[PDB]
Amino acid sequence: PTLALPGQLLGPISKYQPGPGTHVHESNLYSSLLGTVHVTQPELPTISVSAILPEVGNIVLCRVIRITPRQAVVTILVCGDTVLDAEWQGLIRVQDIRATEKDRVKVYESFRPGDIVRAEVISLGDQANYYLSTARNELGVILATSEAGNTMYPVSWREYRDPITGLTELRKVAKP
Amino acid sequence: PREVEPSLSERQFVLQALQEGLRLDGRQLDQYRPLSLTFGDQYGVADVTFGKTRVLAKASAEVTVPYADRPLDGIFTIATELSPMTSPTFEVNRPTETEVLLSRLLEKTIRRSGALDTESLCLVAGQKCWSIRVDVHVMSHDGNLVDAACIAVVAALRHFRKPDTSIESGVLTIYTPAEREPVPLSWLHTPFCVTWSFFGDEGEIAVLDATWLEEQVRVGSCTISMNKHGEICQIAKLGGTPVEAVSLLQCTSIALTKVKEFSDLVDKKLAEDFKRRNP
Amino acid sequence: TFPRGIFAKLSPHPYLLRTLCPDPSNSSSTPQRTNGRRPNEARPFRVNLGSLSHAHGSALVRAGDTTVLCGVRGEVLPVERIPLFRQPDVGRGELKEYDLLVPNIELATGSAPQFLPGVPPTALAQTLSTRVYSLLHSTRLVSAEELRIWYRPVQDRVVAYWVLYIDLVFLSFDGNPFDVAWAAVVAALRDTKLPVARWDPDREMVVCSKTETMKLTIKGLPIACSAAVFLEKKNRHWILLDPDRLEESLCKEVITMVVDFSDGETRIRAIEKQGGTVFGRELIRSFALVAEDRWKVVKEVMK
Amino acid sequence: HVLLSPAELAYLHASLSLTPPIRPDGRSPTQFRPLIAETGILPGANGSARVCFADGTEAIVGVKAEVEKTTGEASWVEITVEIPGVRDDDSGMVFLAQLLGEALLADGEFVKKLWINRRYHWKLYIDILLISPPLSYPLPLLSLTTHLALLSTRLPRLKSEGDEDPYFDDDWAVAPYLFPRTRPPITLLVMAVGNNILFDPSKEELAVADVALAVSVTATGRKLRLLSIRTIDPPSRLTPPGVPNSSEPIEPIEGVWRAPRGGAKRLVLGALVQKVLEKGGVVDEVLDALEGVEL
Amino acid sequence: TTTATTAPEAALGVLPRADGSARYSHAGYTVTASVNGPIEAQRRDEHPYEAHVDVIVRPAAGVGGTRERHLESILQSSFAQIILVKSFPRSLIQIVLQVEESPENEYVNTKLVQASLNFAVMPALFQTAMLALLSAGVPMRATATATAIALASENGATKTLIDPSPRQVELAQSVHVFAFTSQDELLLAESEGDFTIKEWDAAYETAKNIPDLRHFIRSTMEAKVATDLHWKS
Amino acid sequence: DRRRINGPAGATIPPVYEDSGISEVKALKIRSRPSNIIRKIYLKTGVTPSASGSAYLELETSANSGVSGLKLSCTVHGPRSLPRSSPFSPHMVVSTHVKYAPFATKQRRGYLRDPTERDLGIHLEAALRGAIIADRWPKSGVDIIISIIEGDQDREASKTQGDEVWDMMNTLSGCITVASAALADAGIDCVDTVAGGVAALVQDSDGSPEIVVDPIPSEHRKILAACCVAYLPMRDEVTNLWFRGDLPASDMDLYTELVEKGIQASRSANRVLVDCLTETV
Amino acid sequence: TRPFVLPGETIDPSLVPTHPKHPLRLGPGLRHVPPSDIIPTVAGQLITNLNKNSMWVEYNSQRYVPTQNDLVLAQVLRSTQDSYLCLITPHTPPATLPHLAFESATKKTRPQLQPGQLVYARVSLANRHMDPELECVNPSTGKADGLGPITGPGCVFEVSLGFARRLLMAKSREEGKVGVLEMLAGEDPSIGEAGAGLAFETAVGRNGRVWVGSEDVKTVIIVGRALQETDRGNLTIEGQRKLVRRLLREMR
Repeated sequence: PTLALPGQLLGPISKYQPGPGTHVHESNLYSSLLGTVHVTQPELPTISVSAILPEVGNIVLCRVIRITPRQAVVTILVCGDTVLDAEWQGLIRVQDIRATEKDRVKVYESFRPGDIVRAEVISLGDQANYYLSTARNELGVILATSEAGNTMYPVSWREYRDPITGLTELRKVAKP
Repeated sequence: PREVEPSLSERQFVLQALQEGLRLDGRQLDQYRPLSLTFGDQYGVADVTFGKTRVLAKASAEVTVPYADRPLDGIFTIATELSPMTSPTFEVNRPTETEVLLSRLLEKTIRRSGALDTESLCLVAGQKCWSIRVDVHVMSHDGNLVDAACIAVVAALRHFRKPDTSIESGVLTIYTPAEREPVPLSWLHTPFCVTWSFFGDEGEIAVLDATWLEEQVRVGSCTISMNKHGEICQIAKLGGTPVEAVSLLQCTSIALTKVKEFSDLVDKKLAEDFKRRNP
Repeated sequence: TFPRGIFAKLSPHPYLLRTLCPDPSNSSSTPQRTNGRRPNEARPFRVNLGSLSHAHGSALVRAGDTTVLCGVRGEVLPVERIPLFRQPDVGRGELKEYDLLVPNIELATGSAPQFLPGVPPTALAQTLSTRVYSLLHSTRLVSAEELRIWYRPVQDRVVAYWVLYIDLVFLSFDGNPFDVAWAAVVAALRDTKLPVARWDPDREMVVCSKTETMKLTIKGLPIACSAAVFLEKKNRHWILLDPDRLEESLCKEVITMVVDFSDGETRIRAIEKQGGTVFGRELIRSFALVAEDRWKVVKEVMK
Repeated sequence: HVLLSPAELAYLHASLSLTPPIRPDGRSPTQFRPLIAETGILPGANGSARVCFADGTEAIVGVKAEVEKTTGEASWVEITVEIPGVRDDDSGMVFLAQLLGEALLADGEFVKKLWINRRYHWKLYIDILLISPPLSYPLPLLSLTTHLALLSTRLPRLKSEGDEDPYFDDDWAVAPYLFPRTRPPITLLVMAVGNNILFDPSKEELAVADVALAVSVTATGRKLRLLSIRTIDPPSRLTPPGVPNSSEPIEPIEGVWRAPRGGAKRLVLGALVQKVLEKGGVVDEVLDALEGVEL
Repeated sequence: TTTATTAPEAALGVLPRADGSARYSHAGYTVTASVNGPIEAQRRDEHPYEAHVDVIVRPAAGVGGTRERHLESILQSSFAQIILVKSFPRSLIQIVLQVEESPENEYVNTKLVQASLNFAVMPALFQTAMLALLSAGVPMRATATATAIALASENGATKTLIDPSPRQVELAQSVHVFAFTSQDELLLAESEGDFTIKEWDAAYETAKNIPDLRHFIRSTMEAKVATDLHWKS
Repeated sequence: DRRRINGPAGATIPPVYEDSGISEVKALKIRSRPSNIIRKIYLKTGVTPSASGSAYLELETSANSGVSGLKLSCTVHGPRSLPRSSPFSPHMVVSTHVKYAPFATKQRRGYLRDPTERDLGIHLEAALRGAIIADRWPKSGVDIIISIIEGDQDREASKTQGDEVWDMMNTLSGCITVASAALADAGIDCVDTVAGGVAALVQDSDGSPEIVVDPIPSEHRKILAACCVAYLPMRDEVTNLWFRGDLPASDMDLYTELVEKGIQASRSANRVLVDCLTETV
Repeated sequence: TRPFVLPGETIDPSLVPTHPKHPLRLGPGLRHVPPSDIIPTVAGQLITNLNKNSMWVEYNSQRYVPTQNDLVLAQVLRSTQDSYLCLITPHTPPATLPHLAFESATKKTRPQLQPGQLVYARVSLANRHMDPELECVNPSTGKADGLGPITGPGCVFEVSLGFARRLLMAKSREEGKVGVLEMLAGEDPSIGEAGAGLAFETAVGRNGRVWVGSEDVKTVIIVGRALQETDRGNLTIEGQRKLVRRLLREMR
């Protein structure tokens, strides 16, 4: 519950290990943020400050904005159940959509713009994009809306079905 | 966005046809497209059509305080901002190499030609001067905008009428059309632009009025502005592949002939409109 | 489903629809937006006149998160510098012939995410400026009689006109800009106290008293009311008064209604419906009552 | 602006961090690079000067004095900085334009010189051209050219009195000097790495500067007078980070570059300006070399 | 063409290069509109779901000031409600409107920079844009027609002026612009000046139940289609 | 411009006062505030919730309650994806935009944006960039926007008051403080809070000049020199030093004192800054 | 005659073809809604073909909307590491032409097309979401079937999409009423001044581009003018004969 200001001294590096929200300076550890201090106390105790960026291995929820026979470009909205105040573009390469038959899968059969995808960050990418892979049971489309504009439901892992228009659509369903 | 290009088939063929002395439009190399000049109901509106190229131009006069380049002088301006209507390639508030040269050639032509009496424009010195703005609207771009615009601009300015004015006890009175009949804008001589295009890799083939497709294939061009009396108001062969001086003199010699018929048309068309106004 | 925060970011329209439609399961639930404000509930205005020391008039108008600061700075325009000027008999009138009112809206960079420096510019600033400009003139809010500066020797002449540079800055933008912006303009103009100015024939220029000030004779109190339609599309439609930034992104259809009730009879000074067809003649007739209610509450703020 | 690799930067920082700073040029910390300059380069300009560094950058400055309708002093002088390829509004260009003007208008004596009479004042136009592409931070060279230019500036002698509109002899050889032989302000881009203070830094050196100051000075060693200081945002801050061999670093690892993460230590600022103003210091060296140029 | 003529006059394919185009003149106002069919949207306006509609308005004289920026927004919002923008998700639709003529107000000197809303010209712009969209074959949910009513007051009576001249607009006590969709729904309702809700509703009736623009749009479009489908036989 | 409602064609004149009595002008303002005491800083945080972090700063003109002078609104925008024309940067790119509010603009109609606005951006950019950890957020950018709502003196009036530069230093000092408040609000990793201190060497009599913290030129007959300092008390570091004034090199001690008091002003301002941030959370 | 319909004018179910065996194959200009109503999206004349249980709105327009299996005369804009981008229409988003989409094409034997190279290709794939893809092979056979880059000497002429469909329908002269090509080829007798017919090969894209090639420049110009002037003129078949008669005299 201790409130710390930017630049406030937290302790020497010999006592604590720098965590998020902290920075070292002349063998001393300071808080880089206005926020509450927290010590992990696991080696030395990690110390951090709480008042965010996507990171490899994180599970993110994103909105598909454009699809290309090669890659589908998505906007990252949530990282680890945390909404992001600012957004980042990510690419789901066709190789990264499915766990198997990566040659057979097509982007058009996986996601289409407007739907919400839960994906795993594969790498910080060159230029402006992250690289995200949905090739996992827990990853794929979460919210889908048919061409008719109705909110769909996942009839099977391969396709979503429409409750009002009845039509099915091929998309990369997330298993849970 | 960036201009669309013809396919290399079109590029090669157009060049091939010109070497045969033939054009896709059926016109000779030294021939213009059918010229239609229409005057709007309002004074100062002129609507020029060179086949598929249409350029609406409207003249306007507003009394304004004089500052900067003409601090006490009275100033005539030309605005020719192209719009997607011209072609989707063009974008609003985004001048282009085509637009900048088009505006540059027009303003130089009208100003350097001394067509307007600028001293006549200033109602008062350093306080109020008539500002003659002519707005050029390229309704459709099928090549040779510089030429179509010039006819529309001069047609509009000659068709345009100033509001009448009077100085009384030193008081400048500017009369709305309801108060007084607008007075025609004084006009000494009418310059007209002619835009040749050159296609041969040595510039040996000269074409008088280029279609948009031809303008994409030409290796150079040369705009010439002249009076009916042969006075050249400007020449602008702003680079491109070089052309033998004899060819350019041939181009100017021909251009004078085309200018004469343009001048006759505008004079005739203005007379025809005048009768509609005063039968 | 998702945690409410996540559900708000992705699929915002369904999330709002859920708040705006009290869930069928709960009788207790009542229609309400993501703000918790009801569809028929506007945001409370707060007006702090005299906020800017230099300005001849000013107001800091806060409507929820939206925050407009309006500053009216008067400058003198000699007639000798006015094309088309004529001595009045005591045309479009002096206000329009001479451009004596110069309103300009600044959607200050960063006032909202959509106005970030890197985001492409949008016309919203221009549209509001002209919306204010036309409404400012059509309402006849300011009379050129007040802006004239006379010589009156002891052969009367108008020697210059006061030019009101009505500058607005959206310190915070949370949707529904015109209502706040117009309120700031009216509030600031009511507060405007121009210095008493006179013609100095010896200096041959207009000079102003360092202490004496004349207040603008603002006539009427046109108050702008706005709303947006949210569609489930039975095509249920919810009318949202004072649409929040988020709500504007979802409601394609918006209505603006400027009414004056100083006569005790609502007089509609301007209407601006667009973006949809839900607002028929019936709703617009109904909305005139809503605007009158909005006028009554705002009247109590812009004392 | 300038681009260097972190490993390249790490070497530069380490070399300059040593107790005797081993500058890449082998130059002494107090030592300027060779100076090549010309005066009255442009005829028909009241003052003009050209300067070219061993770095290859060059700049030309011309001074036009125009009689304008107004001991009296107002900021009549205007400075323009023509950099090739800039939008005419860039941060660097405008920052320089204000900085040089700040130096001259710092004392306001210079404004006084341009006062023909109570009725009329010399409006002085300073146009600064960076002939070379901006390979390195222009400020040092531009300041030295402006110093040389102003020194070369001659002002038309006034045959007419003051209440009447001023009338001036036409001979340029008769016209007396502006700043006739206080001096026009010099400005030195001073740099610090660790405790070492460096003068006339190369773009490579300036790229690793922990602190960078634009110090404007004048003379009347010489009787120096400080006129202004401005902190040049160390370009080192915009450089890439170093990657150690096999997150927050706990230690300043040797040989691993890391952008200077804070500000300038309070004492270093005193040291940077103290060494600039020490009598017989760099300023005297610069003025000695500068004043040796023919005029 | 001029203000005195009751009959609207229109043409389609006026500008050949454009995808669709139309030249429309009524009550003294002439506007020529060019529509470009879904094309590459500049990344700025590449919406993921629907085509971006980009209305551009160019005045007969002077540069397009704030006034035009408003007209573009007014028409952009309304036509986006008319066009089936969902059919071209990432595309763009250009609608450039060029005001060729408006009744010259004989009682005012020319002012080009005026920034006041010009309801006077809104119907002509809307009609021409509607014709151009029909000419371009852009898919649409419905056609739409706009009308301008100026509620002049003379002596003790209020006088409705339909499609008024700008001089009438400035003299009018209030001016109204209604744009009714083919379904008879209201699409735009821009109004200004002092007026009671009763007066507005009365104008709503005048603009909605009346020259039959619905018929004019259909008749002119019939002629165009009948002309170019004459081959069908 | 196309984008703004242009005023009248003629050039409008700002009000010129009658100036009927010289006697009425009477005495020249004298600094009642102690030489080591800054103005009363009013600082608020979270004034623009739409932004990632924001703050508002306001000062009394001459330490008089209700007589507001400088007014600054700052809206830090949180690390956000960099534009794609320059899609990569190893270090977080601090971008500073400073604009006088139209009410605060030198000209109600201006052909050119004030050089002063660009200059303040560079100074503030240098000050904040030193205090912000760029390494933390690679491939991202953060934009600090300062809206100078009101200047401590009217722009056209400042021309008469000796020099605008002194006002600019006052403005910059505020910008540093408010921007730091916004940065702390936005949760941007900062090495230390940076506050903007300003101090001046002044001579209001024939006696020796005084060092004065947080000056205003109207209160002094002659400002010999002034210094603006972006200072980090927890680091004892200066991220942006700005000094102007003719000082003999023999007066190096005075300069040293002038900087130290300028740093003292920064400490004083930082006191308010931490108090506002502490109470904010 | 066919009923003319404006957009939004719902088709009366009496006019709607209904066939239990086949679902209604809606063509251009019509939109279906779940309520089972058929709404025209464009102004035109309603067409019904009970033999196919098909219905659509006939109309003429310029900008082509890529549709799968259409044959289009795309022009290559650029080459990427694996496909050649081609612009089907002048501002339409560039289509993708895979490098190996040509008969007998391999990484070794691929034809080296160049920027601006004209190519006659089928629309392999088209969706409202993705940009269209092109192909020259018939994937089920690998044969070109007349597709591929346009190598011969010739030029491309733009025409209205409706006119392009008239050329491409099998009964172009009888049903399409476009006899210009036959008249210039000399196949239409009694034209007068026939000159035994000109020699040319023409390929007509669904996108309104018609490439006409011939060793004779005059031939290409004449046929190009004929197609464009009959398209823009909506000329009757006799009007076409009058046109080519006029052109062939100018050709002299």
